[PDB]
Amino acid sequence: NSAANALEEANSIIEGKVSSQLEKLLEEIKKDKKSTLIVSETKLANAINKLGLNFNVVSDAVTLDIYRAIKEYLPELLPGMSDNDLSKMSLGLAHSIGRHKLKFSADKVDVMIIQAIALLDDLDKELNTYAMRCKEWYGWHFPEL
Amino acid sequence: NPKAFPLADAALTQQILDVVQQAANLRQLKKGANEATKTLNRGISEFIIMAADCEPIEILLHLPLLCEDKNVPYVFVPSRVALGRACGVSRPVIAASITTNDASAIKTQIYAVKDKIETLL
Amino acid sequence: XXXXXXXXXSETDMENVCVFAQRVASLADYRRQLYDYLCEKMHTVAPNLSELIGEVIGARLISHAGSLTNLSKQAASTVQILKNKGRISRYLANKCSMASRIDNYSEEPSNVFGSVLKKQVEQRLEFY
Amino acid sequence: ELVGARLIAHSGSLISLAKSPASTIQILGAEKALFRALKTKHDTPKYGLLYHASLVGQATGKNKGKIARVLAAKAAVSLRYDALAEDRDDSGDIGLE
Amino acid sequence: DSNYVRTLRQIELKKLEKGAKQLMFKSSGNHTIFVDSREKMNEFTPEKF
Amino acid sequence: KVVIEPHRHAGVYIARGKEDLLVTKNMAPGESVYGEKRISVKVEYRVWNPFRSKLAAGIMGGLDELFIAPGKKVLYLGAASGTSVSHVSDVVGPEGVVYAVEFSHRPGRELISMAKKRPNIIPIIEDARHPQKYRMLIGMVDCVFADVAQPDQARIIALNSHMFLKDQGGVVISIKANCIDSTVDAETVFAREVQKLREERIKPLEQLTLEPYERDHCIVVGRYMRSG
Amino acid sequence: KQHLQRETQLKQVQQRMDAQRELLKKGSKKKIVDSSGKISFKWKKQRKR
RNA sequence: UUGAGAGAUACAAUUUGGGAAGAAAUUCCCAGAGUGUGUUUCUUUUGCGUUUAACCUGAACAGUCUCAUCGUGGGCAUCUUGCGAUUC
RNA sequence: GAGUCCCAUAACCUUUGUACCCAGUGAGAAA
RNA sequence: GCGAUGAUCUACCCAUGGGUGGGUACAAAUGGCAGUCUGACAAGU
Repeated sequence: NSAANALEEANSIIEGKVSSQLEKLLEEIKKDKKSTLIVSETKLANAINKLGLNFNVVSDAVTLDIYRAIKEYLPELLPGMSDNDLSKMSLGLAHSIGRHKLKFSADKVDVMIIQAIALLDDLDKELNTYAMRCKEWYGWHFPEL
Repeated sequence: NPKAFPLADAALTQQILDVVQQAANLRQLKKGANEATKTLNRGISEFIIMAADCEPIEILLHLPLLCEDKNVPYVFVPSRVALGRACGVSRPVIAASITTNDASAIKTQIYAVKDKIETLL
Repeated sequence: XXXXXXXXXSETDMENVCVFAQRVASLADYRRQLYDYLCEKMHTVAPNLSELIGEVIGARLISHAGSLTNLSKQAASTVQILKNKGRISRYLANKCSMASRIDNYSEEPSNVFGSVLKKQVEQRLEFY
Repeated sequence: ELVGARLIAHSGSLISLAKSPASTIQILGAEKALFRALKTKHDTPKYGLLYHASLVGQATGKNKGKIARVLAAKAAVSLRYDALAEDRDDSGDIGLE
Repeated sequence: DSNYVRTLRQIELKKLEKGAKQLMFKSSGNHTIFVDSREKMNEFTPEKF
Repeated sequence: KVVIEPHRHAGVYIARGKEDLLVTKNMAPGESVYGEKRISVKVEYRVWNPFRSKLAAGIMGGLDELFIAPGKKVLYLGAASGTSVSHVSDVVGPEGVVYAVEFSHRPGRELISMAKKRPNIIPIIEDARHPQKYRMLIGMVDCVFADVAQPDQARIIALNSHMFLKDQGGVVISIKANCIDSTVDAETVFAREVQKLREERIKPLEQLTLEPYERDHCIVVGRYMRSG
Repeated sequence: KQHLQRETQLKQVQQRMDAQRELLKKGSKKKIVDSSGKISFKWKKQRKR
């Protein structure tokens, strides 16, 4: 699921843990216990073996070329599931973990504040010239007020 | 991880507070956090000496941001009051700034302490 | 594009936009209401000027003169309004003068002469 | 909140205001009165944009300049605490003291 | 007197770095190209490469 | 008025008016991101000047094969506050996504706020010594340029380029001798660094001294073969 | 170049009254004299309260 | 006064190489390098004599009282003719 | 120590995108 | 089958096609004029 909170939770889990979608994918693809899988990181390889897999989990072996074959078919073999050009969804993902790894409290936008004052000063002159227009218009009927 | 970038040890703070003692003896050093910003914008700074135990430590953290654009050197000494006494003034100084003077008699000291805090960065 | 958004983001900002955008909506509702008051009150006051030229052009003519009587006080040549621009502009500049004449110096002016003067500028435009 | 907004609107970004020293904050409003007087060898203004601050309005005469120095130098300290904070409690306790 | 002189000095300093912004400085560095064989080492000519 | 001239490298131009400048076609119209001048000649442009961009000194000194191309993906190693990442976005167009990595928070706030405007750049805020920590994002970037100033420049390339780079790809790295040794000759430092890159399955093509803009700096380009 | 030669002339001008302005303040002044004739001022080591 | 190393190179030696015209040789735009004689800057190899130097520092300007700074007056145009600097 | 508002919350110039075309006369027209 | 209830007057060229000659309202400008004041004493006895 490409949810905003979930993919940020999945990316941090894919850096130091075993994700919920990865555990669900491991259970659905658990054909036989004598299966050898090469993980991306060596730490994720040990965590996959430590969790409920009971299979062979390989460390950072010569399968980096298999990772290259995975990323060369990342636009190609993705069409088995869904043919997509992943530029846009990686863009939304990378800004999401960047906004989350940074603290980035949303009130820290001073560009919003500076033209809010410029909107506030324009409100003062527009209300002044409208009050003067209502001053003489009713002053036609009632000049003393 | 720490408050800022480098904190001078026991040995470096001898020579870095020997020069600012001789600079104040010469009356060339400029003192204070706001006056250290003044000589940075002028571009007549030699190096900036901040303190590592300010209350709070944030109020002189603006100076490293004004440091790594004109590449002026900057260190941290572990006491405001020790920096305040090498400055030659009865009040604690959190940020001291040596000004450049080519016709100065502290020349061999002031370029010695320049290059060993280039290594400290 | 509503189901496929592609922009940035909060809550107090989002409340401030809709309060500001309600202010835009209340201003344009009031301006359109003032416009509907403008084309009916002046058409009561100066009907022959409203019939001859238009509701928005005659109203700017009164505001540029400063009063309705100063359109009638001025000559038909010195009034400036905003081969056709060399002839029909000066011919109309006469016509808005006598339309301002017949809308000022009566009490309750009828719109028959505005329609009559409309037929005169209709025949002149066909002559062009 | 209204005087401090006019400082941010004058300086631009929040971080560029913290990089301004205490004197720059004090004479942040009257650039016209300052740079004219600097180029003709006259006296600089002493208030700038800080005349509409509440504490400056409490002082009288010569005391208005003396407060505006202390207020802007404390505001420079307060702004440098603000523009770089990671452990900010959003209560402004350093501003209050 | 000190304020006026530094104001002219900072005017000329800011116009210097503004004057360095749109100016062009030609580079003459040690542009060196590595080679893998001695036969290509002595037959090299930049017009050929 | 201004006579225009495209460079040997595609996508970057030289504006030869009465004054002379190195200039790039804009992608964001009507927006400068650190106060830079421009020439509209129509298409609005944007200028470079090598005194803060270490890639621009490599362009201006004369680079034989700039592997940054107007349709190729670029890995920006060491994105110092977007001062040149915005420039390489203008030179590769909207075709290949340019990746920027960084550690510190002050460039990180400037990168994210400027990558909001620019959809070419995606910023990564994670350590560049751990390519597995952002392995979920990149597959064979078409070239990598490095501008890191941490003294394992050869390792931080060999960690990243061994599994994020296309075979027969190009690797660019900015190395300065003041970071790494600062007490010997600069040429022996760069001689040490090219044999450092030679051990990492990288054939070094060209090294250039960046003399009139950045003292004691360098740009190394070269090919990278047969892994990842 | 005229920007630079005006700026470094204004720097030497500013330093010559800035040493003069700091000469007037307080402290025990002492006029040292170089063997080449270049005068300066070295001060006492008194901590000003 | 040595042992080499690294260059800006001053004169010459056919070349090396892209372009043009040279039907046949030339020769031009040039880009350099290599060699000898130069002329050379710096690195080490080298032998003898010499263990002291250089700078800073402590209570280190001042009763012939000194130093600032603003003024004033007179010398030096046969020329410290005087810089926001110090002519005496 | 020390000139805010006399407006650097602006003024003027320059460079882009837009709109527009260079009062007054008085008797002539048309064929 | 005229008119004073206003007749007429108030740039180069593609054998009628647009810039240029240009001058004005305003929308902007991370364009300029344009560089952000001193820096250790004061107040009480």
